[PDB]
Formats: sequence, C-alpha cells, structure tokens
Amino acid sequence: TLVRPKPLLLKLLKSVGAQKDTYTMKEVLFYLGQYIMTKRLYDEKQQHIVYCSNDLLGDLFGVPSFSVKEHRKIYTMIYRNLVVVN
Amino acid sequence: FSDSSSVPNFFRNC
Repeated sequence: TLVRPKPLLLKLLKSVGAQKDTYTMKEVLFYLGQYIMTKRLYDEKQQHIVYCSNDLLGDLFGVPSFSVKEHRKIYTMIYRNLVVVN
Repeated sequence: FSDSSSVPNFFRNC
C-alpha cells in the first residue's frame, strides 16, 4: 500500500530521518515507531500506552493517549493523515 | 506490528 503523507505526518517522518514524499504503510509504521521511541512517549511502567498530549503526535492523532492494542483506532488516525495512492 | 504487549515489542524487527 503506497501513501502520500499530509504535511504534519510528513514532518514527523522526516524528523526521524525519512527523505521522501511517498511511502509504504510498512515504512510509515516503522518511522512512527522510531518517533514514539525516540521521544520516549510510551509509559515506562505501562508500555503499551503512548502519552502524546505534549507532542505533535497528539495534534496529528487528535488524542492525548492511545494503546498499541487498538489497531483499528490507530489505522484510522494514520489514514486521516495521508492519501493512499495504491 | 503484531505483538501489542509493549511499544518496543510491537515494533521490534518490524
């Protein structure tokens, strides 16, 4: 699945090293993981929960926190922020 | 993107 991230998502991807405009969904998830971990956004004692109200990720996703157990919810938040091209 | 026990396990080797 090939996607074109919208400006805020693109900015977050590039902030962890990405240098292009079109990505696979695998790449988008990879870079978002790198972003979450470098920014230390997951709770050290409840590690499936991401806290993002003090981060651009929270602006992107429109939530102050989320769980990585919630796959459908996360896909929705990501898809809102890109255009799928195939 | 399949082990959801923790953010590092969800991303490791993915």
